[PDB]
Amino acid sequence: VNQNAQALNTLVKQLSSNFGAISSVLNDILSRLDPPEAEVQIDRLITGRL
Amino acid sequence: VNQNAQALNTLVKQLSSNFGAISSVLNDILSRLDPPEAEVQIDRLITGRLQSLQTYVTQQLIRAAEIRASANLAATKMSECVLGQSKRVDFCGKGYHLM
Amino acid sequence: NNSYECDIPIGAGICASYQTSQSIIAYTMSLGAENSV
Amino acid sequence: QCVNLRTRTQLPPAYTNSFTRGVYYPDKVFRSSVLHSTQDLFLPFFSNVTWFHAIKRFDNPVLPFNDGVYFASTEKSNIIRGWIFGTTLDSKTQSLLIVNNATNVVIKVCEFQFCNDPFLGVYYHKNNKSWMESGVYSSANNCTFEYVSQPFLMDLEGKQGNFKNLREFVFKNIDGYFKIYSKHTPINLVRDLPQGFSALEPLVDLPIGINITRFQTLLALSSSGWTAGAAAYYVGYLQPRTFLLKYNENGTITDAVDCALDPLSETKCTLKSFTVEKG
Amino acid sequence: QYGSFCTQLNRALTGIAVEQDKNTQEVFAQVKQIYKTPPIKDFGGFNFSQILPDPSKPSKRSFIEDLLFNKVLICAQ
Amino acid sequence: IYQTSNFRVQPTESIVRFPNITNLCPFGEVFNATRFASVYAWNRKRISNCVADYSVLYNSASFSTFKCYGVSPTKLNDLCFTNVYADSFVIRGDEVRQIAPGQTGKIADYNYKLPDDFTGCVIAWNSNNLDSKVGGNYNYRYRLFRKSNLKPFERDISTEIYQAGSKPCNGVEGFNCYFPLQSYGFQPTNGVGYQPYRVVVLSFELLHAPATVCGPKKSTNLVKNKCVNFNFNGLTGTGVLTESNKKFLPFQQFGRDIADTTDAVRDPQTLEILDITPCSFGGVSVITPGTNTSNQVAVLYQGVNCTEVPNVFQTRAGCLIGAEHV
Ligand SMILES: *[C@@H]1O[C@H](CO)[C@@H](O[C@@H]2O[C@H](CO)[C@@H](O)[C@H](O)[C@H]2NC(C)=O)[C@H](O)[C@H]1NC(C)=O
Ligand SMILES: *[C@@H]1O[C@H](CO)[C@@H](O)[C@H](O)[C@H]1NC(C)=O
Ligand SMILES: *[C@@H]1O[C@H](CO)[C@@H](O)[C@H](O)[C@H]1NC(C)=O
Ligand SMILES: *[C@@H]1O[C@H](CO)[C@@H](O)[C@H](O)[C@H]1NC(C)=O
Ligand SMILES: *[C@@H]1O[C@H](CO)[C@@H](O)[C@H](O)[C@H]1NC(C)=O
Ligand SMILES: *[C@@H]1O[C@H](CO)[C@@H](O)[C@H](O)[C@H]1NC(C)=O
Ligand SMILES: *[C@@H]1O[C@H](CO)[C@@H](O)[C@H](O)[C@H]1NC(C)=O
Ligand SMILES: *[C@@H]1O[C@H](CO)[C@@H](O)[C@H](O)[C@H]1NC(C)=O
Ligand SMILES: *[C@@H]1O[C@H](CO)[C@@H](O)[C@H](O)[C@H]1NC(C)=O
Ligand SMILES: *[C@@H]1O[C@H](CO)[C@@H](O)[C@H](O)[C@H]1NC(C)=O
Ligand SMILES: *[C@@H]1O[C@H](CO)[C@@H](O)[C@H](O)[C@H]1NC(C)=O
Repeated sequence: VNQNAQALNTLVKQLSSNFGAISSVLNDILSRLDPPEAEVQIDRLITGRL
Repeated sequence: VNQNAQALNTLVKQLSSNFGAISSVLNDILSRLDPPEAEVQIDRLITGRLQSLQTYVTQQLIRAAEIRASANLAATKMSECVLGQSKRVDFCGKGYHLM
Repeated sequence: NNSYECDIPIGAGICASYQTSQSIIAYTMSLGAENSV
Repeated sequence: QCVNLRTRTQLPPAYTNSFTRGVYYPDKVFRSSVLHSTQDLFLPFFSNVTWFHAIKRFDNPVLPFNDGVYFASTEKSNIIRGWIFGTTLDSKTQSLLIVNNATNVVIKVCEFQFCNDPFLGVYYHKNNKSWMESGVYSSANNCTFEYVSQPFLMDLEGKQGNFKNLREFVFKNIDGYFKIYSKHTPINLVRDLPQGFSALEPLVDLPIGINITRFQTLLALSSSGWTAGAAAYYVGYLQPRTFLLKYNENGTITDAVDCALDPLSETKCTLKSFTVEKG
Repeated sequence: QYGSFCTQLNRALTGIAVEQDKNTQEVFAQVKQIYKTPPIKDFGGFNFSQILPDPSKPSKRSFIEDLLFNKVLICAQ
Repeated sequence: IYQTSNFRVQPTESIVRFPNITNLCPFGEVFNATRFASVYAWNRKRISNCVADYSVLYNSASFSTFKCYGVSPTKLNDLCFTNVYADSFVIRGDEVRQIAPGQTGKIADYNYKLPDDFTGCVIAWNSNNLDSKVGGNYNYRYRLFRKSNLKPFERDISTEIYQAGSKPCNGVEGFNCYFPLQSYGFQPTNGVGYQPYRVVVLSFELLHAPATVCGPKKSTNLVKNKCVNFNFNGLTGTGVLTESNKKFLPFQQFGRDIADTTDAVRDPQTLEILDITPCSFGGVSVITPGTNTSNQVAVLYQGVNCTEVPNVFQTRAGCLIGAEHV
């Protein structure tokens, strides 16, 4: 059990890393920058989470 | 033993590839470019080395999980052939087992 | 046309070896010896 | 300022198998007791060569230049004394002139005016052990680079039974640079190209950056009438290929193996080993 | 900036090492204590002077064990 | 037992040994040249066997535009160069943005190109005061047309008449034929961008040969058996320098010798085959009983002699401190 419980936590914290981007919230970056220079930031988060 | 040596040798040969960067030495690129645009080159090396290290770890995981089965089989054979006589055909030798 | 135990497997039941001058010869595999009961 | 020569032994070119010649150190860096595979310009194993003689028999043709050249020369008293490199050889393009002067090798980068049959004129019509050389060269108005070499001296006379003089030079003109690699070693065989393996240490590199597509050799040469011993030289053409070199613990190239010659060589290049198990 | 990967890698490698140690411990240590053969051996005419331990050795290996050990950079990595 | 906070030994001092200084590189006469030739007849110069200080040039405001691509100019004085390739010419200002590699243009493709991996630095400076002619500096010519765009760093000087069609060109001028050269219009009345501009470019290679062009050296000594920072000829590293029995040829430097690392290497100013060895490192571990029971712990240094680290008992796996052997 514990070992399995050691995995999920290490996944959830991954949702709080810059991954080379400027932030860690999709809503914030979406509402702080226009799209055409926002795909170039969202792609890094997509790659890291994949 | 040969497989274990080959894995490490292939892992260590990876430290001499451009990976799309302009060189293969961190000290050289650090001492040849200003830090405003050094990350744009260092990140490629970081990504490549992460990929290689993850592949090596996965291979080691699979091979160790395989060898666990051989360890268990050896344990069973030692507990059956040695400390007694086993009637399973073609387990403890080819024929009629004695000891 | 003969039959021998396989040394270097090629595939589809055909495999080769080195034998007598000396050359590499390929042939159909032999399923061991044969006998009746 | 020259006299044309046509007293030559007109024969079709001869051919010989270049067994294991044309391997040299690739880079300036040093390794030891390792195996290294690299691709570059080299002379493939078991290849034909162009054979010329020198004694009547004064073989002085003009050969095309491309992708560098490999020059081998067996002789006594080193009758060959110079090389000329260029494109048009008419004082219309930069030309390279190498002469092993009695002191050292002299290098001349000049838009020099060659004649039809230029040679290193030696006034040795009468055999009186007189090597007086008052020979003169043509116009050399346009010059760019000049170099003087180390004064290395080699034997200029002798009639030894076994051909003690044997030179192997490799000339590579790439990326605006001219690399000359040299080796000399005695041989006790009379005519056959030596069987075995020999390394090739680099000699010199010159940044020149000119265009050359043709060359000719020069030797100690009245125009008609000479008395010199037998000598032979072979010319070979290079080719871009890939070699696997086996270094040693002492830093010397022990052996080399091709990666495109034969299937067994291909397997050796794949496995990075000198021995292959059955399979 | 990449977060927590090396914790995962080190945990995996440590788990592998501990598993190997456990395997080696489990395969061999099947007996609670240690026995010893008597100095005088009369096994009904049988001969065992090739697999039993030989005292005349820096280690406690046997003849066949030594033969097996014979049949099978270091610091650059 | 727990494995945390891997241990390593920090360096102490630095050695900046460099070969002997020779003289000052005469780049000033290039930068203060009397006359500059045409674009197709660019001034090509090789600078070697001297010592150059580019800090003065960088701090000098005499130039106008200055783009370094392969290297950051600020630390330009901390790198040794094998050779210096200086190419100089004069171009129209409006076309100056053809200097960079990967650009598209007339001079940028027909008669002057740069390699993709170019590492040199480009300087462009207006010289309308002295290069412009009141009657027009028409001495500068260029190739308006070229049959095939030339590879980077090759000179085309042919005077062939243009051949824009399959029909043959007869005489001095034929069908679809034009003069190979066209003069540049440079006058004092020319506006901004039409004025002449002196453009120079510097190229160099890295580590392929023992370099000869450097800057300040401050060579100190050759101390041994110390974790020091070596910067002999550009390669910056940390480790200890010892004496090795390894043999070099009279022209061998920078031995790799295993996979990719700079092994035993010679030194400048002398001829000794020194050897480089990395500093000691290891993974420390902590062994503790139940923290509910007590609080004393013990520390194990793995696979490293602890005759130096800042009731010890050195073992095979390493050495253990905080506990006593029984
Ligand atoms: C088991 O067999 C071995 C092999 O013959 C015996 O060892 C020999 O013993 C004799 C008499 O002591 C010696 O002369 C030989 O030199 C021994 N052979 C070797 C290879 O050392 C051994 O004694 C036998 N075990 C018994 C009889 O208990
Ligand atoms: C035996 O071998 C020969 C040689 O190829 C072949 O021609 C012949 O057909 C073979 N015979 C049989 C029965 O396979
Ligand atoms: C060398 O030349 C001869 C005749 O010119 C020819 O017969 C021979 O095949 C050539 N060698 C090779 C390897 O082709
Ligand atoms: C060339 O050799 C001659 C003959 O030994 C010698 O006098 C002369 O100094 C050498 N060098 C030059 C440049 O002529
Ligand atoms: C070199 O000269 C030859 C003959 O003149 C010519 O065909 C070739 O294009 C030239 N190459 C270069 C790079 O100048
Ligand atoms: C390497 O060189 C040393 C000294 O020149 C010599 O003693 C040794 O024999 C050489 N190694 C081999 C394998 O010949
Ligand atoms: C070269 O010119 C610059 C400015 O154009 C000047 O500062 C410098 O003193 C000049 N040097 C020489 C040697 O004329
Ligand atoms: C370097 O210069 C010093 C003193 O100026 C001298 O002692 C030494 O021999 C020189 N070494 C070289 C290689 O020039
Ligand atoms: C610590 O150990 C003592 C000894 O049995 C026990 O009484 C106590 O409950 C333990 N405390 C904890 C927090 O485990
Ligand atoms: C390391 O420790 C061992 C055992 O005390 C000793 O033999 C050896 O000389 C030591 N080496 C160093 C470099 O301290
Ligand atoms: C353990 O035994 C050895 C051998 O006599 C002795 O030297 C050592 O002092 C002993 N250790 C202790 C803690 O008494």
